[PDB]
Amino acid sequence: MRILVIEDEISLNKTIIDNLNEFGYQTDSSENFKDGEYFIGIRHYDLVLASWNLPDGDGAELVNTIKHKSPRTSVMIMSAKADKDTEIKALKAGADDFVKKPLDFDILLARIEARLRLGGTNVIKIEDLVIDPDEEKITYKGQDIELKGKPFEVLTHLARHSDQIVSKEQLLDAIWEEPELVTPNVIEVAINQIRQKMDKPLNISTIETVRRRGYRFCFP
Amino acid sequence: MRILVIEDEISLNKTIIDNLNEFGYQTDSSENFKDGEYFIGIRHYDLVLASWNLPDGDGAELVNTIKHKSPRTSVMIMSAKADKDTEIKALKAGADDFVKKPLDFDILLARIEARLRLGGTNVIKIEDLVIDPDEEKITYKGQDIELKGKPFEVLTHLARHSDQIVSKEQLLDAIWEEPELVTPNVIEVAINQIRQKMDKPLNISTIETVRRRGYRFCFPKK
DNA sequence: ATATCTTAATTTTGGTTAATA
DNA sequence: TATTAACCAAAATTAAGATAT
Repeated sequence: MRILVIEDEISLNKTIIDNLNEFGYQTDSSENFKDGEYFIGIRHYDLVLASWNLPDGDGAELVNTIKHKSPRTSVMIMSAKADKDTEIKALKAGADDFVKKPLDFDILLARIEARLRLGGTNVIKIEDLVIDPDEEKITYKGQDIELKGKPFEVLTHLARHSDQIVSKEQLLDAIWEEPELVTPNVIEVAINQIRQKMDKPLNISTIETVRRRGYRFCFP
Repeated sequence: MRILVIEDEISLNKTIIDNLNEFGYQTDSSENFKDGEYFIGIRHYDLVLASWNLPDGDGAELVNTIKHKSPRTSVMIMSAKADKDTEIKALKAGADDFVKKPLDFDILLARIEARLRLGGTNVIKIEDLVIDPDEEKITYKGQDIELKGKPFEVLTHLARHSDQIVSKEQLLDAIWEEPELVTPNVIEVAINQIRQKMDKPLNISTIETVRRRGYRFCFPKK
């Protein structure tokens, strides 16, 4: 999952990115609405962390622009003014969460994880398939599967986004630090790794390929 | 601190106790050497203050006994005989100190504090794991683990920077000398011995490696 | 034709094992 | 012992051809 930060204050923007990266997220920062708006046009972000109090934005337009271009991107607003009405304006403007500044980073990461779970649970438990992304483990029928690294991350991403196709660019954007540089075959070798150690041996078809579209996780 | 008072005079013994509790010492009292030894068997007292003059009058036989049964305990002897011989013959009997009566409870309290001061320890202790850097002793749940040499110092530096991560270079500059003339693999072979000796038989990750970051001590278990 | 799938080589990054200063 | 050399395992990544659409 890729997070984007738009903090006008220089020090805060940094601290946030460092904490987020430590957790396990891919990250890009912005200090401007214009600079932000460019990023959201080149890359896909799973969540955007923006300040309502920016010099070059009203907040409400910021939240509106992003949720129009990237309609599946989540918007979390941060404000030093956590007033009742400031919050309501943000949420009404299309924000998905509102947090007060100064920040509790332990609570932020929890909400970020909840927002990227897509309504799911932390441990993804479909049938006898159990993917614990936190301990990096996949178990089917009590039997353990051995998938690790990027290849495991596209599987959880494909599972968080089940019954939906995910373009190779989004998998790149979500999991690789510099998605533009890596060749898009990294994604295909990963899917082969997954299928080889899951779909092929366990007589199943978890991932489906859709030409000029992407891949789609299924468990029918 | 637990101090034991063996005094024949009840007057004083109550006074000795009252001042000693006022300072925050656990304190038990007696008037019989027999009684004293009993407490010793059941509990460990950091110090025992006792009168040189008692009905028993065993003298050294008291100091030598207390030390024999419980050697980590100190013996301070109280007497109203101030003669040099009394003092000397008592200290030569094993007394760690000789105070005089009439008693100056102010001095008395200061001297007990000095006989009980522990000082500074470099020992690191976590759960069942204790790391004694001065004795080169790593014991887990009473089970000495055989880590020695640079591996030991590497483990120490990490523990001292627990949670935090230490670069291979930091470890090199600290534990090793002239880091410009050592193969960095020395750290890998060090972490291996560390894991091979402790992390493994202890069945709990001791050290964790972080990509391009190095290692950080991680003991969040038994 | 393109699109991707597989398999292989290569690179990176520590971990392991002995031997030998 | 402490230091090294050789060796292993793993991920990453890119390449190439194969195979499917």
